Amino acid sequence: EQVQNQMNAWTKAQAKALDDSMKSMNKLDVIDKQFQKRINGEWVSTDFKDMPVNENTGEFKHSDMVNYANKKLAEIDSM
Amino acid sequence: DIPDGAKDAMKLKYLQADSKDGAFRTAIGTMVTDAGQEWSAAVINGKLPERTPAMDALRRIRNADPQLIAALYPDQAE
Repeated sequence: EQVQNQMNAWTKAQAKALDDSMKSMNKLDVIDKQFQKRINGEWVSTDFKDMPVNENTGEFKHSDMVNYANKKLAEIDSM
Repeated sequence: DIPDGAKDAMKLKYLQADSKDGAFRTAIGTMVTDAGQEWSAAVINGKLPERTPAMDALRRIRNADPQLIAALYPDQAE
C-alpha cells in the first residue's frame, strides 16, 4: 500500500509526458491542415504565428514548423 | 441562413474594421501577395497562366466593394 501510492504519482508523471508529446503532434497536424487548405485553393495564412490554438496545441513556436517542413519533404521522398 | 451575397457585406465590414496586422487583414493578405507574385511572374515570363486564382478572387472582391480594395491595397486597384 506504499507502492500503490507511488504508482498514483508515477502515472501522473507519465500522463504529463503524454501531454507534451501529443501537443507536439497536434501542432503538426494543424500545420498540415493549414497547408492543405492553402493548397486546395483557400485563403488562410500558413505562418506559424497564425495557426489556431485550442489548449490541445498551445502557442506555436518556430521550431514546430521546421519539424513539419523536414517531415513533409521526408514523406514526399518516400513514395 | 442569410443570402449568399449578404455574407460578403459582413466579412468585408470586419476586414474594413480591422487593424493592419489583425488576423482578418492577414488571411486576405495572402490573396494579395499571391496575386502580386502572379502579376510579376506574368510580366517576366511573358504569358499569363491559364490558372490565376488569386487575381480573379481579388477582382471579385473588388467588384463587391471597390472603395475597400482601392483603399487597403492601392496597387491591385490600379
